[PDB]
Amino acid sequence: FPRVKNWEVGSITYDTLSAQAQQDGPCTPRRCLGSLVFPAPEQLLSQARDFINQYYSSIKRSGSQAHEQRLQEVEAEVAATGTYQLRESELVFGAKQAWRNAPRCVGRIQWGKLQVFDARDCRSAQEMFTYICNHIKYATNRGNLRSAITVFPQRCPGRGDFRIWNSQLVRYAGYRQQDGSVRGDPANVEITELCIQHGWTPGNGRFDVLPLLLQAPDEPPELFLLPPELVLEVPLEHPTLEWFAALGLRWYALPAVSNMLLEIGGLEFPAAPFSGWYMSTEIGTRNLCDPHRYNILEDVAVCMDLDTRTTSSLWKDKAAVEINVAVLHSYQLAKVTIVDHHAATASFMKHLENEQKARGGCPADWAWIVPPISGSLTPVFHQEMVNYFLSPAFRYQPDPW
Amino acid sequence: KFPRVKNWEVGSITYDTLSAQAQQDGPCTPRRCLGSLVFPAPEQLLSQARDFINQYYSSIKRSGSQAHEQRLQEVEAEVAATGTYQLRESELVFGAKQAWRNAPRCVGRIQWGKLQVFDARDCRSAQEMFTYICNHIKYATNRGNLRSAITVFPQRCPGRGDFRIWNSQLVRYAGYRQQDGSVRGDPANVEITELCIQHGWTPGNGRFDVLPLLLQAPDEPPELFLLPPELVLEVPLEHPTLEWFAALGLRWYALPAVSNMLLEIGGLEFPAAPFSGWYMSTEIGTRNLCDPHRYNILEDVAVCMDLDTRTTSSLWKDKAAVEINVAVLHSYQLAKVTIVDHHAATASFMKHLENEQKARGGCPADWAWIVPPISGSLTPVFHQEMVNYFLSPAFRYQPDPW
Ligand code: HEM
Ligand code: HEM
Ligand SMILES: Cc1cc(N)nc2cc(-c3ccc(OC(C)C)c(CN)c3)ccc12
Ligand SMILES: Cc1cc(N)nc2cc(-c3ccc(OC(C)C)c(CN)c3)ccc12
Ligand SMILES: Cc1cc(N)nc2cc(-c3ccc(OC(C)C)c(CN)c3)ccc12
Ligand SMILES: C[C@H](O)[C@H](O)[C@H]1CNc2nc(N)[nH]c(=O)c2N1
Ligand SMILES: [Cl-]
Ligand SMILES: [Cl-]
Ligand SMILES: [Gd]
Ligand SMILES: [Gd]
Ligand SMILES: [Zn+2]
Repeated sequence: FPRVKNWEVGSITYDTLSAQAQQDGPCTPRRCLGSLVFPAPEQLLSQARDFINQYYSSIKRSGSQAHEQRLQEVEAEVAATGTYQLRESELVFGAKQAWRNAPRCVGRIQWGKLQVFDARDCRSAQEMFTYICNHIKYATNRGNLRSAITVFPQRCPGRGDFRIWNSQLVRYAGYRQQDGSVRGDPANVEITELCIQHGWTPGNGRFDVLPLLLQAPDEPPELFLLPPELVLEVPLEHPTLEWFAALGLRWYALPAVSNMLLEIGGLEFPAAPFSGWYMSTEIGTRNLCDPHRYNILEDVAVCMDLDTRTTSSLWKDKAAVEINVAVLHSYQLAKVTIVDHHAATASFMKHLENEQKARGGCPADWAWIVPPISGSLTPVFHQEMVNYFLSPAFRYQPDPW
Repeated sequence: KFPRVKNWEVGSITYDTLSAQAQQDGPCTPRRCLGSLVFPAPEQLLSQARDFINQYYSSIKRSGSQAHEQRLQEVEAEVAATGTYQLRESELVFGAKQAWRNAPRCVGRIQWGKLQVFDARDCRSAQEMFTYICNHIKYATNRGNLRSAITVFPQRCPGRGDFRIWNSQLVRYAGYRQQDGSVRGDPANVEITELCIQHGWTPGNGRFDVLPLLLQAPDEPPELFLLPPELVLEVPLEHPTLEWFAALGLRWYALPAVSNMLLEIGGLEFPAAPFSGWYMSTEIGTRNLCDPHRYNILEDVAVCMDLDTRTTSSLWKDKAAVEINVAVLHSYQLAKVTIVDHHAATASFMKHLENEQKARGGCPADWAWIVPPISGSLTPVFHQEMVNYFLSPAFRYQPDPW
């Protein structure tokens, strides 16, 4: 039982929940790979028995009652048909628990408040597209953002999968030219290539909202242009640097990830887009300052009249800080839910303590919980953490080409 | 089947084949990662001795030599007669450099080849020990143009106690606990400050009182030694535009000289081998000055900057922290004391990684420690995957002697 210390307060705790991790991670006694970004159907049933067993413990009702009853229904269902279906409340419970188990997610204090949209009755691309549009609309809620997941039909043995091709529902275009240089977001250059290749008309410049590429079983994907009024955007302005607005920067309101596989009780949902709200360093630091994303840091520094000649003026640090001030300020002015990295990390500490009392620990990936700016100014920096895999879980999955 | 490490900023891929040589075992298992933990006979003394000799003779492109095989037989014959063996002077110089080269949390390893190695294996008393240390400090400081050095005191041997330096660094500021339950000076050094006083040191009452050295000879109580004031170079901290900053009375010392780690070379152990380089400015500005459990000046800085303390979303902590680091860099450059900022440091560490991959097929690096504690993703090391493992020779932590 790993002894875990907080070096700011001197507290000690023991992670007993780690003793129930299963699906092996990438590390060995010889070497740690914790910094890596990507590390006979009989086993379907054993994964079902354990998932159901914590469901009934979670509602006290383990032993007696329909706890016993529900074990046979799945026993018999897999025996006849190979797969099984989850009850609606189980699917709600599995969604929340996989969020609760995401080691790299700093917003998990919120894991109990999740709206689950059951789309297992789906059978078309246009049927997915309307389901996605209800998600975005409900989740955006005019800027008072609400966590949401939409779950599409579970993969069946034989016959294909539902699968969104965009990494997120809202992503900006990436265009090349002669120079190999990119106009727009370089992270989304390939998916933009696959959008033109499927009959999309390209666009003006930096911030062209990509059309969705949705793929029902077998028959290939089809474009679906997003309606401009439901893709909510925030134009970036700075509270005191008057010239910042004229840089024409924007970002969208809703981070909505659409390329991960949800696993509950042994079933795989390759299309199950979830969404919440942004922590501001994701926008200001990673999306806009990363050298391989929009890469704006130098431009903001020239406007601030900073000494770009020598690294020891910390012009990069001054300019990054003001970009984040502009992100927070613009989202608030537009009344869109956003959280700063200090508030978010302070809440995650609170979640660590709750999770101690409840389950005896919490899988947490230190490199991803610590913010990408001002790391040691946040309480999670000085907090040792244990990373391991629990189920239910969100998992990465190969892209479909 | 060697780990594939990717650089995400540019798209590089290499495989760490050096990790397959990791002749120790860390705290991670397939079932859980413990990478963020701060703290993770003759037959085997022989196998480590043989491995180090093999290394040394490969580095002088003399592997498999008669001189190589002779040296193996000599060490095997010496652990037979005495249970231990002695390093040659050149093997000791090589081994200290390798230990620096192999330290996974050190971002300054680009410099690993330029290390001045003082052999103090003939040291006999705490008094001589003080003399070797003073000369280490004088050489390393070099009037502000700082040089990398290590002094090696006698190895651990059976039938005699260890040379130990009780202080964690050669230069540290006292920390006096108060009636408020508070601490004047550096809170991290409250323990050593009590130890010094209970071994007969007259305390001060400032926030930057340099602590005496507690120096333990074999089988002796620790002996207290006060450093000549003119040996400890100090940098008063001022800000290039914020003039009230100078009136905080902040200072820091020039020379980071770690003195409580164990140096291990081919199975031999050197529990007293203090080493020193130069500071990266974030160690001073972000950690030593802004950590809540250290000097904790951040709120006081931000209040004076007229920032909005009542809410986190003003990013008052980030802004105050960046100006404290500006003050550190400017103060050290004003005083002509060597210093490196985290952008220069991480850029050169990337060159180190490239140099190391060509030479040994990899490099042990601890991502959570290589990434600076501010502005992480503004540096190239943030986007570089790394593999953490333990190669030997090596610096290791060891328990406090008390
Ligand atoms: C409501 C506020 C939320 C915030 C502030 C938040 C924040 C974050 C952040 C900052 C990351 C790091 C990714 C990166 O920086 O590249 C992350 C990853 C992640 N988040 Fe959250 N998130 C929120 C809601 C949710 C919801 C509703 C879910 C699932 C239903 C979720 C699941 C995940 C997953 C699965 C990952 C990556 C998984 C992993 O690698 O462990 N988050 N989140
Ligand atoms: C010349 C300039 C040097 C710089 C800029 C530098 C930088 C650093 C930094 C920033 C740390 C971590 C501090 C922290 O985490 O708060 C570190 C750790 C360390 N450094 Fe260096 N260092 C230098 C020289 C040296 C030398 C000369 C040696 C030994 C001969 C050395 C050996 C180590 C070791 C053993 C650690 C701890 C590593 C571990 O625990 O795995 N460094 N260094
Ligand atoms: C619900 C949610 C809210 C939020 N506020 N943020 C989120 C960030 C990610 C996420 C996951 C992986 C990932 O990276 C993969 C390429 C490994 C990235 C960007 N790197 C973001 C996923 C979900 C998020
Ligand atoms: C030669 C040198 C130069 C420098 N510029 N910096 C250095 C920092 C450390 C060091 C080592 C460990 C450590 O922490 C514990 C694991 C003991 C800390 C503070 N976190 C600093 C050690 C040596 C350093
Ligand atoms: C998770 C983490 C990352 C990092 N990058 N650094 C860290 C440094 C410390 C830490 C805390 C106290 C401490 O020292 C006590 C003996 C006062 C030392 C060593 N001096 C290190 C603890 C955790 C750290
Ligand atoms: C190499 C390194 O592991 C990689 O760049 C990681 C580091 N930590 C991260 N943390 C978050 N939240 N998001 C990221 O994309 C990354 N990138
Ligand atoms: Cl994003
Ligand atoms: Cl220090
Ligand atoms: Gd101007
Ligand atoms: Gd001024
Ligand atoms: Zn690990």
